Amino acid sequence: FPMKQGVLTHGRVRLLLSKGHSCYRPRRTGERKRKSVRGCIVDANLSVLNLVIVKKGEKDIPGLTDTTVPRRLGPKRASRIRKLFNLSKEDDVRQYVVRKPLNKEGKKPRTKAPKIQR
Amino acid sequence: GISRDNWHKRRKTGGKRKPYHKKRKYELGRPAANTKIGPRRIHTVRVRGGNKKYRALRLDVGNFSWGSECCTRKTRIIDVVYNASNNELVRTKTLVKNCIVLIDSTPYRQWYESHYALPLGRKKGAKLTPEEEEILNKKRSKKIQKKYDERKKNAKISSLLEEQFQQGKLLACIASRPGQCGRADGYVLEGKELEFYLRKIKARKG
Amino acid sequence: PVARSWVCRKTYVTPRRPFEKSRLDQELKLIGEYGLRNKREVWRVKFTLAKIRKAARELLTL
Amino acid sequence: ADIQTERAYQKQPTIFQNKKRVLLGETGKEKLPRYYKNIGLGFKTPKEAIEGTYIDKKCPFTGNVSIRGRILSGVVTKMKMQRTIVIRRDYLHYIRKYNRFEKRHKNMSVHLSPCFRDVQIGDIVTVGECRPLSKTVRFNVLKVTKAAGTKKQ
Amino acid sequence: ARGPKKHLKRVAAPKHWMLDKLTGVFAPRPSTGPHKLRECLPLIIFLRNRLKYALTGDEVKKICMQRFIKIDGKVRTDITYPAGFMDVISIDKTGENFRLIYDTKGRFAVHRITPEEAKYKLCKVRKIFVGTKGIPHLVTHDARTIRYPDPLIKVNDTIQIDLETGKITDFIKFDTGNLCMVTGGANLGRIGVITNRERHPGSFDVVHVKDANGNSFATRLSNIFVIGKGNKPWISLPRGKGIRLTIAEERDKRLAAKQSSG
RNA sequence: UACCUGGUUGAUCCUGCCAGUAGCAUAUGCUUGUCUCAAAGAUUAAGCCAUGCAUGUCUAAGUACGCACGGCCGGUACAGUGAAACUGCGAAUGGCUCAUUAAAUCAGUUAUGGUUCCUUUGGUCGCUCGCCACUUGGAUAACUGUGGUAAUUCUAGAGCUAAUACAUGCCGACGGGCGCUGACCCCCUUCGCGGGGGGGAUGCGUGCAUUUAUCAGUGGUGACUCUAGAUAACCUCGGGCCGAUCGCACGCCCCCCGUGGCGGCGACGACCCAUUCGAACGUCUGCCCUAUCAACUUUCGAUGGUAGUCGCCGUGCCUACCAUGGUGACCACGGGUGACGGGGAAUCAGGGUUCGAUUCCGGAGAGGGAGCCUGAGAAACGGCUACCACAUCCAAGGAAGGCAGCA
RNA sequence: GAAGCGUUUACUUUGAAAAAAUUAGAGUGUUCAAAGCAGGCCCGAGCCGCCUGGAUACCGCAGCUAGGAAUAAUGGAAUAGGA
RNA sequence: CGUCGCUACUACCGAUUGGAUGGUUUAGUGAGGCCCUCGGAUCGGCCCCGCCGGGGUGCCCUGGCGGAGCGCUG
Ligand SMILES: [Mg+2]
Ligand SMILES: [Mg+2]
Ligand SMILES: [Mg+2]
Ligand SMILES: [Mg+2]
Ligand SMILES: [Mg+2]
Ligand SMILES: [Mg+2]
Ligand SMILES: [Mg+2]
Repeated sequence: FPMKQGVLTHGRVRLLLSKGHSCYRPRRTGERKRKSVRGCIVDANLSVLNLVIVKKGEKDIPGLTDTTVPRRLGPKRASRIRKLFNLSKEDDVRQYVVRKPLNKEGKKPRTKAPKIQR
Repeated sequence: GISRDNWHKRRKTGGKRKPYHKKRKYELGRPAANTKIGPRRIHTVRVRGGNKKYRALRLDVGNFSWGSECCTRKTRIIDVVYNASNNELVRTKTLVKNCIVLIDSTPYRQWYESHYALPLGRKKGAKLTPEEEEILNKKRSKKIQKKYDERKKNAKISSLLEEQFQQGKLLACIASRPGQCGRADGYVLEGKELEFYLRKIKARKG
Repeated sequence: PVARSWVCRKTYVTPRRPFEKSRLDQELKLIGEYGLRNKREVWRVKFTLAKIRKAARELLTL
Repeated sequence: ADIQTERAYQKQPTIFQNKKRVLLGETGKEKLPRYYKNIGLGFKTPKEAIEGTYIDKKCPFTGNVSIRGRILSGVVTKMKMQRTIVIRRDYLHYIRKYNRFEKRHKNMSVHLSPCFRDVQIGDIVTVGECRPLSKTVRFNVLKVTKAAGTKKQ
Repeated sequence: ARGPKKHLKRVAAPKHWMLDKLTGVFAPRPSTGPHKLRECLPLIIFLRNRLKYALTGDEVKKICMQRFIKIDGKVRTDITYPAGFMDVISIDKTGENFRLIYDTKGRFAVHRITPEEAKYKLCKVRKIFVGTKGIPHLVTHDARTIRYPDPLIKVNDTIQIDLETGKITDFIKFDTGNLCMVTGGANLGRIGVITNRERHPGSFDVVHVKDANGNSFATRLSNIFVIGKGNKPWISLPRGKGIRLTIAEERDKRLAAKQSSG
């Protein structure tokens, strides 16, 4: 059972969960359902603990602080492109969009660009 | 939940009626707003048909009309002093449709001074000189004085009313329904209605 | 539900009393004369005549 | 007594009680205006409701009720409720099998405005249908007629 | 039920649709529109059962989706559009125009009209009021409302809507001596001249109408649709001229027709 | 087709029932060649259910950076087909059953001038003077990648990425007009006074909808406290509107020019009005058996009045204060019903007597109650929550149910 | 042509409004019939299509409308408070 | 014709504070939902005001790192 923020206990509680709270997605509009959840307090009674490195250490962890992976796809909104490349006004904002190339083995490789909105 | 249905009542003959269905939604009832006096808190509620109703949980300002002067101003609520339905409503200070309340007389006093150019709400005068001296005189022209003494000749206030103005508080009866509209609009008491409510206040205490 | 019709009627009426020699002989004479299969044919034509007479009686009283 | 007999203040909502009475109009108790309306359907508003002082929010003529639907008649039976009376409607129910009739009656709680001042038990009152005035009241008295009386010994 | 219905039974459909029992359990529940469903003729049955253009609902759907039907001058792709009384169904691809009018037996008849007659449509006003800014608004028996009408038009009078503009060309006052038509009840589909209107306050007023044969029939006011001034209709009347014949005369008319054809 | 016949006596006329006789409607027995229609787990058990299915959905016109395909014509935002997912809508209809229910449901009638109403259709959408607008902000799916649990249509952590999702928010029309506030100025009976009127500088509000109070009396009813006017104001930060939307052909103006301005046909979206589909509560009359049910109702609302609360609205619907009322042999109240109501069915001189679970209309229910979310519409059950009773899986920590839908 | 009846009803007649299905019943050779709501006509082949129907009746009691006024109930002027 | 004698059957009375199943209820406890008053695990904005670049010309246009106000707030 996943642990939900704000429970403030060790163990499990049953909670009535609405749309977009956590740990539950609704099968129809307005549906709520009582679900078992784990408290936010960490203890030994636990299987997997999710942790996020917010500060780097003096050394490099092997397989973690290396081989940087990109974001799978760049900005799509015109304003997002503008803030990504510091466009001011009409400086080829249309063609400044990142255009990703894709190379499949059994076909002629092609480069494709997403439609830009707004 | 709460039911507004007629079928849970005994019939006219006094016989017990048996229901033929369980409670429907359209015959629902919701908890009373119980409008207190204080900083504004309005809770929206979705009602039948997707419309919206306003629950005035707390109200500190109101819109009240003099009526006799046709002067409507946004004033503030002091406290509820009398309620015809329930005496407990007065002690718990809840605004309902017909309850009477004490309201500030400052905007009405200001309008009276600006229009009739006569002292009202003042005890003896010569205490607010930077403003009252200007507003009373204005050294205005011949025709402007001709239009001021024209409205002066019919400028009179009921004795029960200018005394309240001196006190700074006016008795006002609400006319809106807080908890249905989310407002506490009303009208200032005058004449026989004011006299009757004052006698009711005196009989209750005094 | 279904788009059936189930509108039907009996085309004959059985006699009130069975085993009358006169009625049995008269119906058998009709059957022999007109080659009828059984008593239901003579009963159905008798019922048709009775319905016609009933409608005519209603119109006559009208 | 007066018209102020309860914890609240009685007044006709459409009438402004205060008109800024000043010296241009003599303050010798100028009469407050009275709101009355014709209800139609050939019923004349009584002069008592025309010039009376009573306040009745359920009166057909001076109140906020509209007559529409069915107009019927009854005979006054009891007069023991505040501003409302019960009438009896006698009719005949036809029983087909015996080809005969059957006396049966229905009571009706109708609203009596104070304009009709001297109604007595047994007089015939015509009432008109209105919106539900109370739990069992759906009719309002429109006209009153005496039952072979008008002469009391 | 917990909400609005969206199904109609074949046997619960209006009788004048001439819907037979055996073909289907259901009926084409008309979509909401200008006219009530009890007195409207859906386009599907108009094109499938009245003109026999289509065989089934799919065929009539294809006709509708190819945008040939112009109800009231507007292309309507709804298969169950409520046509209603005195509406123009124009198929320009065939160059044919239909004015939906009740026949003698109180049911809509296929009424072919000329293109120069198909450009206007009479309407019976239903309510008159004044909206914001003191603007006179006028609604009709359809859901059609118009602004700035002639102040002479009162309730249950007639107006001439000019198509493609939605404006007024002329009007007919409702009074004695005006040719009209009954649009409901036992006398539905009968053409006559108003002779009397008796008033029952708080109740439905009743009018007495005399046709060309002199037969006098009464009806309610709400069922009266004036369609002409005096004794001359403003539109082409259907066959029979809205003259009701009892069973005997139509029987012998059938006999005469068969005898002349044979 | 308005019908009778046998049976008490030693015999006879009667009363009188028994039996016979005909239909139809459930079952059962025996038999059964053709063909057209056609009822069918209602009766006891609204008892319990394995399994499978019964509600999903895309046009040119909301959002494609899946290679999942594919035109690339090759220097380009976006060809196109498009899975998935977000968004919108539906899922409140239908189908089933008849347990409940006896002025209740329901049928005719009438009202809503006492209410709400998705959607369709028609109005209205520059009516408001008030350094992004050549277009603003943040997140989240789908997608890559790390998983947990025995398990489920369970989901967490990390990384992006869109809107007609969620917010934000101008310009324009816009020149002004109107009503108050009125510096002053001008013509006046002029004369030693008032003067009778005009312009007007500066500010305050201006539109629709909402909530008050007040004045007069464009259209409308049988009847408004109607609609429409006028004034003073308010106008709810989980806070009303005043288009930051989407496709199809592509064109016109060039003076100032030459880079901008104009443009048609639609779609979608709108506060409000009308219409359509309705819905909800009311009006009058109408229901089987029972007195071995005669007096009921009123502490705990029973009947009415006053003022509120709540509701979509009218009402004891509820609350507070009053009054003592209200219904009954013209059968109240209570009880029973092997009672869902009606259209209808059987029988067929006339009159009636029985039957209507059953395909149409209306009501109710989804094992029994109860409470809610979303939504225009549900007290929804092929939605959720809890209890009661049944009952499924389990690694014993948990998890999952509702065939009076078709089989 | 606008308004009232020199009472109020009961009763009778008329008209409106009364879902469909079912019932009676009109028409129509389903091969006859139960049914169904269809169908028929000339074609010498160009009939580049014509003629139709899908009625009507009943629908209680209660309510609405307009005629009649015999039967039955109901009342008007007796301390005249009469027209 | 009736008692008595035999045998079958059907209801009736009957200790058992007999039992069961419905329904309406008094009094008490009371799940859960909704509403109200709180609550604030967290997630954001401004004040940045510790640095640097700076700019009409340290008198910053600000673009970042970043102490952090240890405040005002959603
Ligand atoms: Mg876009
Ligand atoms: Mg039952
Ligand atoms: Mg039934
Ligand atoms: Mg049903
Ligand atoms: Mg919706
Ligand atoms: Mg239900
Ligand atoms: Mg449920």
